[PDB]
Amino acid sequence: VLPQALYLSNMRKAVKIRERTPEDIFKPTNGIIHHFKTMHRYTLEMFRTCQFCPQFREIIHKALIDRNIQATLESQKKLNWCREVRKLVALKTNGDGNCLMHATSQYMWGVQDTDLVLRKALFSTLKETDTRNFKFRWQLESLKSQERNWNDEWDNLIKMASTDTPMAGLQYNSLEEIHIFVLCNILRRPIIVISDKVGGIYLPLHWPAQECYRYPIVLGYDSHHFVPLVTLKDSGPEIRAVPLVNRDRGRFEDLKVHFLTDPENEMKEKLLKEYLMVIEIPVQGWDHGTTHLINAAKLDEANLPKEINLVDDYFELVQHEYKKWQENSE
Repeated sequence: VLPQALYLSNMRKAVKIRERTPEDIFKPTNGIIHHFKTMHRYTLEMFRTCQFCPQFREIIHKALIDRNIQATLESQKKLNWCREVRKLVALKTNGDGNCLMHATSQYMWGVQDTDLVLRKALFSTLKETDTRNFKFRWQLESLKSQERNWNDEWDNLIKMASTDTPMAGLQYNSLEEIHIFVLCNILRRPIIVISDKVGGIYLPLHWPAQECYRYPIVLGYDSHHFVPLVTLKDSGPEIRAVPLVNRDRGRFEDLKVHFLTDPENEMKEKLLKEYLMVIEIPVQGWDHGTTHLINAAKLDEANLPKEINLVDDYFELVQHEYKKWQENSE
C-alpha cells in the first residue's frame, strides 16, 4: 500500500533536497553566525486526509503521523486545544537523538536531515564562530532557574552538538534548549515548541527581525523526542496560527520565551510582536459563557515549490492507491 514516511515516496527527490540543502548555507568571513540563504523560508503543509473512507483515512495516519505524542499533547490540553485555529499534526520522526534536527528539517523541507547537515551546521557554527553571546544568555538563564562551574559545563554543550557518538543511550547526542536557540539563529527563523523543560518560544535574537522569516517552526516534544507539528491543508475557516499562551486551570499562562536578556524579558510582547507575526484571537474561556482575547502567531501557508515537494508526491501516490482500494476493497 502506502509508504511508511513522507520522503520515501520519491527518493530521487529526497536526494535533490538533501543536496540543495548545504549549498544554501552561507558561512560569513565577517565572523557572523552561519545561516541559511533561502531554504529557511520554506514551510511544509500536510494534505487533506478528511476526504476518504474512515477505514482508509485511518491507514494513512498509522503511516504518517505519530499518533502517540499526538494523543498525548492533545490529552494534556497542550496541543490542539484552541478551537478557533487550525489543527496541527505530529509527523513521525527518527528518535536517534538527532530528533531535534529531523523534526526541524521535516517542518521545512519534506525530508529529514538524515545527511546530518543541520546537526553539522549547529556544531560547525558552535565551534568556528563567536560563542560569546550564546554563553552569556546560557549563564543568565541557568541562573533564573537554580533556586559555580561555568565554562566547564558549557564546553560540555558544544561537545554534545557534535556528530560523534555518546560515551553512554543511543546513536547521537541528545540536544538541549540552547541548541534550539542557536538552531533558530542559524535558520533566522523562530521556533515555538509544545511540551509538558524546553517548551517555549525561541527567537533569532542575534539578527534584526527586519531580516528573518517571521513565521514559526512548530515542534512537539514528549519523552525526550522531537516532532514537527505541521498544519493541515484544511479548507477553513479556523485561522492558521499558534496560540502564544496555554490553558492552565482557567487562566492563560503565556509561553516561556527563552534565553532573553533581563531588559528583553521586560519588553517581550514587543519582541514577539516583531520577530513573529502576532494577532489577537477571541477564545471561549473562563467557562462562564464569557470570551477572552489571546495572542497567536500567524503560521505559514505551504510554499515548497514543485521541484522539491515530497508531499505532493506522497499524495498522488495516495490517490492512486485509493482508486485501486475503492474499486475493489472487497
